[PDB]
Amino acid sequence: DCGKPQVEPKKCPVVGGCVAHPHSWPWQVSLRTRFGMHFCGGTLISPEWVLTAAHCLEKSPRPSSYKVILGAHQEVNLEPHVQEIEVSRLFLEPTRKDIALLKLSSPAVITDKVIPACLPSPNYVVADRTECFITGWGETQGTFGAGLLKEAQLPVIENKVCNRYEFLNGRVQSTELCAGHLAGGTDSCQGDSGGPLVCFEKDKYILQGVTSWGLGCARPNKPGVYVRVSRFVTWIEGVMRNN
Amino acid sequence: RPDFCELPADTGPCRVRFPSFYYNPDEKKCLEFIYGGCEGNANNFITKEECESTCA
Repeated sequence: DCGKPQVEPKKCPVVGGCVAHPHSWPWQVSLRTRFGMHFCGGTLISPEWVLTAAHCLEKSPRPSSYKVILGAHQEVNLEPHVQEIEVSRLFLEPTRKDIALLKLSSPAVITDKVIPACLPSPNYVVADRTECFITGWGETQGTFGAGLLKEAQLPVIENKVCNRYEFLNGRVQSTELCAGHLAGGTDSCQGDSGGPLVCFEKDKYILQGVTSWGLGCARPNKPGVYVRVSRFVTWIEGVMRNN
Repeated sequence: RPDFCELPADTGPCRVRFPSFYYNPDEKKCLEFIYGGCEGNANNFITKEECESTCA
């Protein structure tokens, strides 16, 4: 069962937020160099597939230069039970959006610490003010949790409001969604890119966004912008089945 | 030393964690900073040497 963690996640009402319960976000991926330094997030959407942001794969198109870490809670001191899998293939989204697919060199083992997430409906729009979850080992900016998997419960901000002058001022596209508290203090940051923005829908977690950008981290009136996944579902399906 | 060596460190709007280097005039040193992955400026180097050989 995808989108259903065997360790019940904390609800926290990454800069700010809270350190997550270990293995409560089983689909969280730490994307790495061959050296082994964390520089990006990723989302296990199926045993052989990880969804991430295209900016993470900027420097080299070499899939072997990328490493997928699964079942982790610590960014550096990896748990002994962790899964380290190389990437077999990269798939950049054709209209050049900040979303990309990593095919794993070998399929991940689905355990209670490594479970994939669910894909949304094509063209689905998460309603305004929906409370979603952001996870990752990004910058904390003087906030606690440095080096551990952090989470944040953030409300979805609809693009009509998000593109208001007071906020992002026409920067945000149709294929993007905004999220965060307008008072600031809690947000995704550099190191969280490619990370999952999951929404608890039916009775499970559903991947609705990919950590892309923001004008600074955790700033007032500066919500985070995420790749609207529901716009690329059909593309993702066809990549997984034909490749 | 080219002009952009005097420009400040621009992480950018993105939210990759590319550790990089920028030249710091007021300190006359090449310091570490996080590059976000998109946009920014030429005061952005991958090695400490590349910064030094260019702006120091």
